[PDB]
Amino acid sequence: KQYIISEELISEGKWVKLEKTTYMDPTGKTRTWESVKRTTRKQTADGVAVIPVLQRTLHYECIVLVKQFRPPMGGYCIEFPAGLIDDGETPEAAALRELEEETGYKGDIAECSPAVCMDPGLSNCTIHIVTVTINGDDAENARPKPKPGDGEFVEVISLPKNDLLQRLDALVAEEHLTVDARVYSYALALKHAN
Amino acid sequence: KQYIISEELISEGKWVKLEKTTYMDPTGKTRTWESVKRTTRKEQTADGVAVIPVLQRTLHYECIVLVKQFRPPMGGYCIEFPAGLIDDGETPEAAALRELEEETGYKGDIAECSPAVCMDPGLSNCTIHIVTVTINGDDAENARPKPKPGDGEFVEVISLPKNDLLQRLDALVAEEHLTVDARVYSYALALKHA
Ligand SMILES: Cc1nc(C(=O)N2CCCC2)c(C)s1
Ligand SMILES: Cc1nc(C(=O)N2CCCC2)c(C)s1
Ligand SMILES: [Cl-]
Ligand SMILES: [Mg+2]
Ligand SMILES: [Mg+2]
Ligand SMILES: [Mg+2]
Ligand SMILES: [Mg+2]
Repeated sequence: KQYIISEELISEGKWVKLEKTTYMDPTGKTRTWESVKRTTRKQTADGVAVIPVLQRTLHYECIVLVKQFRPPMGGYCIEFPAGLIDDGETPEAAALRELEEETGYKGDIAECSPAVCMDPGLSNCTIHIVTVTINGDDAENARPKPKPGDGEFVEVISLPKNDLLQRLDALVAEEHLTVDARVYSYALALKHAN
Repeated sequence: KQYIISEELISEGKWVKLEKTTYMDPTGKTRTWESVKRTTRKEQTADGVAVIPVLQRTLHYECIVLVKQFRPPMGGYCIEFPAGLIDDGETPEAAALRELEEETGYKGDIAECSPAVCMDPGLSNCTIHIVTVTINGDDAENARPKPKPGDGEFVEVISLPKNDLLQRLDALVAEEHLTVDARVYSYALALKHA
């Protein structure tokens, strides 16, 4: 019933643009929305986010997260490792590449979501969520070598999966950070399960 | 180590603005970013809420109540947690219970409320509280629940069993063009992984 009539460019930056979207509401009344898009997309999705499950025998299973200064937020954020998909890169390949660059871990693909939306009332941005396991007992993951590209400055934080939500809440209390909504949602469901 | 140096307005709409952000990198080098922000944030601890609504009924499996709506930024239908912006002076909890009733008809009971969490922190400063609400589906109030959508809100309610959430989302995505929200997907994935 609903659909886009037209899109007017408001402002285009290098990396982001702002549009005025004209759409038909279900009643046949025309309405407008203000919408954000990235200028970088081709591709399945703008990006990937990796859920990295670090598995070491005789240890609690951990979820590997990253902490970074985020200029839009004006502060530090705790997130899944993540980046944009290169032109002609598959989402699986982007996940393994970003996971290594940001954490130094080398992982295996467990599963890969369809394109999911980041903030659909605001932007068209989408990602694929990629669950990856990291055999933490392999030699290649003994001393994880992170390969940060230009301007990336990433701290790695591994938290136990079985208490993820209490651990995150504790970092927020102590360290003045913003947890990512996807990280939080995952953590919540771990507790809400069963 | 890192901090904001300046925020230069590039373009302001009615609802969203684009900024040129200048920040200090941890090597002591000045860099720039492009940042999205809403124009509607006041003294709220976040822009918005999203509601995790757990529908509970005797002799039923627990459902997660979701909503499907057309999203002009995406140009299509999206399946999401019930959500909306927090009104000036309104608490995140009150906003959650109000949005849940408006969008689904249900009258919930607060269970938990997250700290403010970031929606897409490499892009925007937008934040929400994730509010877990239980719905007593045996209460007569929640028997024949009628949405009270505000002007231009057009919302369908989709209740799915918690114990099969990911597969049930996959089956909806198999049957039409629709995008699942990344927070919904993260939550469904954790329900599987636990
Ligand atoms: C980025 C956008 N957000 C909204 C929105 O959700 N609004 C609901 C209350 C005021 C505006 C647009 C109408 S455009
Ligand atoms: C909204 C923005 N996103 C990025 C980003 O993550 N980029 C990674 C490759 C292209 C730029 C900015 C540098 S500004
Ligand atoms: Cl797993
Ligand atoms: Mg990244
Ligand atoms: Mg990276
Ligand atoms: Mg809403
Ligand atoms: Mg609403």
